[PDB]
Amino acid sequence: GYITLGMGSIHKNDIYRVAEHMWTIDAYSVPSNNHGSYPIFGEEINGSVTRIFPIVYNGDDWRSGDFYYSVESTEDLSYIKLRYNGARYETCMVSSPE
Amino acid sequence: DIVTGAISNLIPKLGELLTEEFKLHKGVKKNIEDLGKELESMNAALIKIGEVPREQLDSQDKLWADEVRELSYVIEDVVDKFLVQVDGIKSDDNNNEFEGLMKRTTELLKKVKHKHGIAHAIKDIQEQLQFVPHPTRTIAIDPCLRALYAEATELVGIYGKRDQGLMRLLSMEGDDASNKRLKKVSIVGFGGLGKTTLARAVYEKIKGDFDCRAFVPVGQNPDMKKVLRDILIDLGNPHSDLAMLDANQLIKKLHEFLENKRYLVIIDDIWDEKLWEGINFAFSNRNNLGSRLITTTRIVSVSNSCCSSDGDSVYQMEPLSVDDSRMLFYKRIFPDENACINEFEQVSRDILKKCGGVPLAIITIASALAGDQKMKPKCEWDILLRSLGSGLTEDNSLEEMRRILSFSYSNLPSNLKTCLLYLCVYPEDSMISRDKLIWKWVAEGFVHHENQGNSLYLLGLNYFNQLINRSMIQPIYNYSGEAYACRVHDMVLDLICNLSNEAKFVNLLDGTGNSMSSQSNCRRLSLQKKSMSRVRSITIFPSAIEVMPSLSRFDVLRVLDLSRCNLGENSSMQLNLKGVGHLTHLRYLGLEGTNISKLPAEIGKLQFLEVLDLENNHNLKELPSTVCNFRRLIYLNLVGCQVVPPVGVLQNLTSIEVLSGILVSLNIIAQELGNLKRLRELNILFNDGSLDLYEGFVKSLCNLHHIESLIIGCNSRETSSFELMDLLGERWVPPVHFREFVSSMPSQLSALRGWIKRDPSHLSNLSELILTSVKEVQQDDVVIIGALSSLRRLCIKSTYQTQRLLVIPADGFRCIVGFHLDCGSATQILFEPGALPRAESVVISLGVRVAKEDGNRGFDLGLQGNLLSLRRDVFVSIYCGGARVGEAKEAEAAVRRALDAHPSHPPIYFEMRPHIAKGAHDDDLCEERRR
Repeated sequence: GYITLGMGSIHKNDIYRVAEHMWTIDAYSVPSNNHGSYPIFGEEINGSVTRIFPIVYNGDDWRSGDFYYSVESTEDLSYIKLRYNGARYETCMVSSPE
Repeated sequence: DIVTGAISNLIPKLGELLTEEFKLHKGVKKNIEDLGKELESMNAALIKIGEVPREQLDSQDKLWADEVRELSYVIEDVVDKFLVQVDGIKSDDNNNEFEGLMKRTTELLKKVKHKHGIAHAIKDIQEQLQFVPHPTRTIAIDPCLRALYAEATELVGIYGKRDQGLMRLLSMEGDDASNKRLKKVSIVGFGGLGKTTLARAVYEKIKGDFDCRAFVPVGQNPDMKKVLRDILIDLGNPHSDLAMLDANQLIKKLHEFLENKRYLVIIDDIWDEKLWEGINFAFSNRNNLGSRLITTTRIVSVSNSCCSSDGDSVYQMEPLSVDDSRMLFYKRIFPDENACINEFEQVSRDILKKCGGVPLAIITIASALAGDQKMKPKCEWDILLRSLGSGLTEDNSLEEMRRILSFSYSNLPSNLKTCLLYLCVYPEDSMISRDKLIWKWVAEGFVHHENQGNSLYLLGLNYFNQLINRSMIQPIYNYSGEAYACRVHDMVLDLICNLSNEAKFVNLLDGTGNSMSSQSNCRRLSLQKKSMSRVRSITIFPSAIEVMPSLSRFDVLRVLDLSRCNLGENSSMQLNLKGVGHLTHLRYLGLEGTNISKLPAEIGKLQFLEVLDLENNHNLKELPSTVCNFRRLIYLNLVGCQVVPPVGVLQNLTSIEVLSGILVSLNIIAQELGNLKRLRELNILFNDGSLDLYEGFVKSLCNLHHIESLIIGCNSRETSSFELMDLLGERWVPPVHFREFVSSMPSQLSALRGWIKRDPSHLSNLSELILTSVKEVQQDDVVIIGALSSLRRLCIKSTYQTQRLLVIPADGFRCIVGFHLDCGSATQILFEPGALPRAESVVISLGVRVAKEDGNRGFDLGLQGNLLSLRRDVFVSIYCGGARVGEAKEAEAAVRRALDAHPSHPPIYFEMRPHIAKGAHDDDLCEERRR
C-alpha cells in the first residue's frame, strides 16, 4: 500500500487527507520561500477545477519552507495525482477510495 | 590550474598557523621559518613555471603523479594535524623529513629549470619576483541576461516548425514504387539549432496517415540494452513485459512484431554510430510496403556512419541568418548605444561561420568580452580568427565547435577554473541548488582566504555570479527574480568531463568500479549508479546505497555526503553511525534527509567540523551532550526536526554565522545568545510566551551587530499576545545591511515606521517583507512601504480592519515583483492608473462597497489599461458581506472584462470564499455573514 515515484515512497492513507483539507482553507493563504502562495488552481478535468498543495517526504502537513512534492485533486476525491519537481518532472496517477 | 590552485591556499594557511600556533615553540618556529620561506619561493616559482604546461615538466608533473601532489597532501595531512594532534603528540620529526624533500625540490627548481631551459628564477626571485564580513560585492548577475535567454528560446521556435523541405524529402507524397521501399533519413545539427523540437512536428502531424508511431530518446548512454527495451515498449503497441531479452535475438524479437508491418519509429538524441545498422539488420532489407525511419544526432561523423547508404539523405538546420543573428549578440554587449567598433563587430560575426552563427557559440564568445562593463580592444581576432578549421559541412563535428568552447575555458581568471571543474560529480541535467554548492566549496577550500578575517560564504557567492555571467552555467530563476539553482549545458559537460579525467581530478564510477591504483591515484570519488586510505572526498547519490563499504576503513577523509540517501534507520545495509570516531578530519557531514534515530555520542570528538546540515529528520529529539568542542563550524540547520536544545551547550559555539531552527525554554535566549557575535542568519521558533522571555530575546539581539536575516514563528494555537512585536519595535535598531524580515506573529505597522526614523542609514537592503497577522493598514502605511528602494516581495494580510479604502500610488512601488495585499471585507482597492511597472503577480480583494457612488454601479477596480508587465496568473477574491448573489456574479464578470484587452493574455482565476455556489437562486435575499 504505497505510491512510488522518482526517489521516495509515500503511504497511501495520508495523501487522502491532503487532498481534502486543501478545499477547506482559503485560496492563496500560505506563502512559500520559492514558487509562490498555495493552494493554486489548476487545469480543468471533466468540469469543475483542481487545486495543488505541497506535501513533505514523510507525509506530514506543510506549513512553510521548501518542498519538492505536490498533490493535485478535484472536489470528489476521484481524480488525484502526485507531482515531483526534483531533477525532472514525473507524474503518477492515484487510485480512488472505495 | 590544479597544481597551482592546491598549493596557493597552503601559504596563507601555514602563515596563519605561525600566527596562531607555531609562535609558541621557538625551536619549531625556526624550523617552520625555513618551511615558510621555501613555500613562499616554491609556490611562486610554480606560478612562474605555470606559463609552461604541466606535461612538459617531466621531472615535476610525474612527481605530482608520484610525490609532490601526495606531498601537498601529506603536508596537509600534518598541517591539519599541527593544530591539535601534533600539539598533543609532538610530531616534530615529521617536519624534518618533509623539509628535506622540499630542500631537494628547492635543489630541483635550481636544477630542473636550469636543465629544461627555463629562466633560473631561484636566485632571480631576489631580483625579479621580490573583521568585516563583507569584503567586497564583486558582481551581481547582469540584468540583461534574463531577457537574452528569453529571446533565444523564443527564437528557436520560429526557426523550428519549418519542415516544408523536410516533408518534401520524406517521399510521403503519393503512391510510387520508390515510396514502397524503405527510406531511412537522418537529420544532424549542432548543439542548439533546435532540430529536436522540430522532429516532433512531423510525428504529430502524420499520425493519421500512418498505422503506428514511436518516439523515444536515447541520451548519453552508449549501450544497446536500454534502447532495445525502450524500443519494444512502443513498436506499434505495448507488447506486455519483455525486460529479459538479449541483443542477438533482437533480430527475431522485432521480427515477431514487424515482419510485414508498416513501421514508423523515430530515434532521437543519440551519440552512437553503429546503432543504425543494428536496427536496420533487425529491420531486414528494403521492403515493398513503404516505411520511414527518422533519426537525429548532434555529431555528423556519428551520423555519417548512421547515414551512408543509397537513397538515404542528410538534412541539417541552416545557420540563424546574418541579420537575425545580430539580435542574440548585440543585446549582450551594447544595450543602449554604440557606433565605435563595427568592422571588428562585423568580422567577429563572420568568425562564427565555422558554426555558421549557431546560438551556443555566439553566447560563449560574446559574454567573454564583457563581465561587468565594456572592454579594451579585443585582440581575439589574432588567435581564433578564421584559421580554426571550417565546420560548415565537415568540421562541424567534435573538431571545431569543441575548440571554441575550449578557448573560453582558458580565459577564465585563475581560481574559477578549479571551481567549475568540480561540477562533474553531478549527473546529466541535474538540479544544482545555489546554497548547497557554495557551502561545499568552502569545506574543501577552493576560496582563497583573502583580507584575513572575512566570511568565506560571501567570497564564494562572488565566484558563482561570475560563472553565471559569461556562459558556463545557466540560471534557473524563481519568484521575485533570483537565481536559486543552476544548470550545465550538454556540450559543456563533455568539455568538463574530458578535462577532468585527463588530470585525474575526480573519478566517476559508472556502477561497476574503476581499476585505479598506485599510479592511478584515487583522490576524490563521486558515486552514481584495501589501499583506499588516501581518499579525501566521497559522495553518494540515492541510487547506489547497496554498494558501499563500512565507515571504519577511513583515516584522512574530509567530505562525506549522504543527502537524500537511505542511511536512516531502515533497509538492510547496517548503516548505523557507530564507528564515526576514527574520522578526525571531516569538514562536511551532510545528513540532509535520512531518518536518523539518534546522533552518536562520539560526534563531538571530531573538533574540526565546519558545516553540519540536518535538513529534515522528524524523529530527532535531542542533541548529544558533547557539542561544546565545535569551535570551527559555520553552518547548523535544524529545520523539520523537533529538538530541544540542552542547557549550557550553545554558549561556547562561538563560530556560527547561520542558525536555522531552535526553541526557547527559560534563559537560553539570553544567557547564550548575545555571545555569538558572528551570527548573520537566524531562524527561531517560539513555543510559549511571557514577558520574562521576550525581554531576554530583545536584549541579546541588540548585541548582534552583524545580522541580516530574521525569521520568527509561533507554535502554540493561541496567539492572543501582542508582546513580542511591540517590544522589538521600541528598542532594537536594524543594522546597515538588513535584508530579510519574515514574521507570523501579530504585528503592527507603527513599529515598522519606528525603525525607519531611527536608523542613521535608512532601510536600503530590505528586499522582502512577509506579515500574516497585521491588524491595521492605513493610507499613511502604504506610502511609507512604497518608498523603499529595494523591496522585491511583499505579502500582508489584515484582521480587525477599520478603514474604507486603499490606493496604490503611481509614484511609489518601483521594484516589486509580487504583491499580496489581501485586506478583508472593507477596504475597496482602487489602483492608480499606470502603476506597478514591474509587477509579475498580484492578489486583490473587493467587497460590497455601497455608499461610494450614488447610483447602482457595477463593481469597478482599476485594471483597464494597467499592469503592463503581468506574466503569470492574476488572482482576485470576492467578498459578499451580506449582499445579493446577482451583485456578486456581476462582480465576477466585471473584473474579467477589464483584463481581456491586456496585450499579454495572462491567466485569470477567481474564488468566492463564502461559497456562494449553491442551487444558484438569484433572489437569495442575502447570503450569509462575514463568517
